[PDB]
Amino acid sequence: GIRSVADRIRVRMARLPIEGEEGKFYTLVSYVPVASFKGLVTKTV
Amino acid sequence: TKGTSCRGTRHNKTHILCKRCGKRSWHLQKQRCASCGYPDAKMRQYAWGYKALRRRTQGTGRMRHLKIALKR
Amino acid sequence: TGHKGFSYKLKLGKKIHQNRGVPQWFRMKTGNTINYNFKRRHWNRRKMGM
Amino acid sequence: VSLKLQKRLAASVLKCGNRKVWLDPNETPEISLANSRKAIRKLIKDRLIIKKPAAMHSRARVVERKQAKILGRHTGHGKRKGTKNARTPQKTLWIIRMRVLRRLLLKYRTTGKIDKHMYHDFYLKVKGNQYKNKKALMESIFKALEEKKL
RNA sequence: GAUUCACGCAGUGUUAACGUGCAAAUUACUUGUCAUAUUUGAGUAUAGGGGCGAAAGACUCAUCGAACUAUCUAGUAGCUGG
RNA sequence: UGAAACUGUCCUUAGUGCAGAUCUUGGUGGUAGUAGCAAAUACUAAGAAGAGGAAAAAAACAUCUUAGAACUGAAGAGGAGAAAGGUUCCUAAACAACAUUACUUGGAUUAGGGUGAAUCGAUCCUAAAUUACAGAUGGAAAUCCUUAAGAAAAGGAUUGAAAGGGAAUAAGAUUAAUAGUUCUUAAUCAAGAGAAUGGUAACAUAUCAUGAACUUUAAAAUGGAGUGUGAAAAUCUACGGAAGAGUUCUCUUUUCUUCUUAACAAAAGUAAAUUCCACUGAAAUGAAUCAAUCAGAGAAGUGGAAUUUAUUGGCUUUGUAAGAAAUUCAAUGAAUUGUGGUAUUUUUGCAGUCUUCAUAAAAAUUAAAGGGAAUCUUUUGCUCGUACUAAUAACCGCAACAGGUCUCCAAGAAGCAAAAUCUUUAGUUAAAUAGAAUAACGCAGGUAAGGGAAGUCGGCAACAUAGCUCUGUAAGUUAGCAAGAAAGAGUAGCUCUGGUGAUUAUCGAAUCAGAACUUUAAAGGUUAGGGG
RNA sequence: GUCAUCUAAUUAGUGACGCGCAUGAAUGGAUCACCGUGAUUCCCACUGUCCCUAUCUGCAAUCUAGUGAAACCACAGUCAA
RNA sequence: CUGUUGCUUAUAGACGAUGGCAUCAGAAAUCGGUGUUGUAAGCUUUAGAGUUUCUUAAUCAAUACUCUCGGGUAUUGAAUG
Repeated sequence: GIRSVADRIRVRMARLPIEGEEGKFYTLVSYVPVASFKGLVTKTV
Repeated sequence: TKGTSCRGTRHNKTHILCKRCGKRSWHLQKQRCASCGYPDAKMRQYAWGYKALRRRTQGTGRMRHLKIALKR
Repeated sequence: TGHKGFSYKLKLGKKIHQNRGVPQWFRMKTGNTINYNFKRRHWNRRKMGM
Repeated sequence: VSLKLQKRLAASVLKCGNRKVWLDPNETPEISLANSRKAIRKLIKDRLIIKKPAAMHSRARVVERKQAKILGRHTGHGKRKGTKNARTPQKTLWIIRMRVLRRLLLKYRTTGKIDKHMYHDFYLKVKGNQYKNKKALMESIFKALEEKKL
């Protein structure tokens, strides 16, 4: 709901070229479910 | 509550259109017209109402049949 | 109201008919000053008292 | 293009509210061309417009509560909020007991266990609040029959 | 023409809000009341030295110790301003 | 600069000279890019259309679809009407102005479309009341009278209700919008056209089975309260399935949705209540209700008749009528549509009881009686209203104003409760603009060490008590009350036990009492008396 | 007013006294049980009323983008005598 | 040189201002320290009053035992790396 959000969230952002114009770029933030956040550092997928 | 609130219940007509003068001056409960003096045969005119006389009188309408007669 | 007299409805219809504007061709006449109908009213702007 | 007309027309054909109408989002140009009820009905038959199912409402929680309260689980002092007469009306208990006790005496008179004079005497005793329930009246009748034969 | 709660209603207190306001009298909580001397719609009756009033000179279309409107009327002013 | 009239001198004439009058009318500044655009819980993501989210985060982006999250919470922000409004209704094009930002949106602009009745209403009848001819009154305008004054009207004239009375229509489908009005099917009503039997009796016979003048009776047509009960619907629930959906790594023979039926008629089966009829005659008085109440001008018993119970005849059932409709499956065509309940609410009747110094309308219209004067088919059904809002945006308040305005239908939980609180069907997410920062002073909601009204005109404001069960309860008193006086104890969860019925072991009702065990020791989330 | 009483302390309250400026009998006199969003005093309980203030939340206020009034205004606006 | 700007910047702050760093900048996680609350979820102690059923066989059962000084939180205006 609007009143509560998870204290820690893990996301995956991907820089991609825009379909309409290839020279320009855009970000796509997605959700990566995890069982726990222990031992999770910034990984370049 | 004599101001804004008391105006909400005003949805009952007092006057409606009159058959002889066409104005909304026919009193529904008095059964007479406040303006042209209905069923009374004579039209309602007063000397203190000089503007009322210059609003509805002879010459304020079509004069369908008198315009030919006086021209004749 | 939903229920209305016969004559009262015809005087309602005429008020609808008179709420129109000047036709374009009438505005192109020579020496014409009538551009807008100043006897116009709208249901939510002025009540016609009838 | 606003699909307000199609949403309203579909709700009248599907016989549901505007909240139960589902217009497929991937063929807006196909849906927006239907400006009549005849055209909408074709879109419904072709599964372009479907009716959402009603939101589920389970009575399982209420069912378990009644099951526990049948066994008197929550019917304690601290869960009683109305007066004694409010929860169990006293007058209706009298009407229930009067019917039960007067029915028994009517059954015995026609069966011949008691006669009219004995039936009449017990009738005013029943009305006088003498016997709490059926068993007390049956005991009194049984006792009174033995005094008769002595 | 008992005691109370509720749908509603009123307007006891805050002398709260607002006070070039949501509003030319309203809002919030609190309080009182919430069917027989009750609440309420439409129809109908009562008109200005008149009506109507469980009576406050209260109410009679935001107008009342005498309504509104027009005429007498450019009322009169030893008073005030130009 | 401007582009067609004007000037000097002398006499004559005057609507003849403005800084003020809170002067009149019009226009315009400072204030000032200031005060504001803060009631109604709330929006986010992806896509489409569009000139209209750009960018060094310019942190915000109107409309439509989908997803998530929500609110009104069914005495609604739902679905419909009366008054009032009057085209505001629907569609398309289009956005200059308007809805305190903007708008592709609109109750805004432009242009077309839309309102179908023999059965719904007006029309008909009269109620409070209202108005005519003649008459009476008055200087006059005009007032009075409403059947009394009349050579007027078998008897008293006109109007007066879209909530009073009233001949007769329902289901399904259909439109961008009208629908008891259109279409299909199925009915009804009015106006027409073609001197009898049966039963002891109460009373009964698809028209039957004649019935004039005149008279009478009844119906239309009559308060409220409270109690019991019949029936239907809704909710809940038991048994038996069919079809579809949800959950499923942890379980769940599981949770959820559908399983329907009209007007008008028929009469297999079968109810409750009241009133009458026949037989017989009650005392050793009986009969009966929740309460009552009744009986020799005749009880109870047995056997009957009648009426009421949302159309025929109340319920099931039947024709209508499954061919409709709902739920599924397939690519127009196929599948199913049992039976219950000693539960609750609403509606609708019925039965008696209570209450009044209150007794709680009339006519149009209809039927019957007393009386004895006389000797199935088909046609038509005219006039008018009918769109839409009915309100936190269509009504009245200068307005898209937190004010005001008459009604109908009305789910689950929980509880005494149509209370507060949460949800379902339906509706809506916008309703005088947002983003950032998180200073003082504010408005709204709170908490607090120790003390406890010392504050103040004054316990103003806030705090505090609060449901239910048991015990107990003073003075005073009009003997009815005071009284929920005051005061004290109990209350949770889990596992059990007993009481209160129906049919002859099974079936069902939530209610009361009791006992062990455990714990965070229990009315208090909401609702909820401070006392003397 | 004087006497009691209520309090540590009483122009307040209650109960008495009465030559009562100027009470008094349907202009009604005396007496109150119940009742009252009526006026007054005192106790218990409770509490930010107070000793004496601290602190929390929402909405604004602050700044910005769009939009954008009003009352008022002789001219104006630093003091002492 | 100074200012803008960036760290959604602090020892500062209504806004300006003021203070710091600006490529060895900054930010971010994760890890350890340091605090808060009180022993997560799954299976096990017949823990376990009783009921129930097969009849010592299970069940269902508030609460309780071991794993468990557990689990969760922790700059947001906390400290290292």
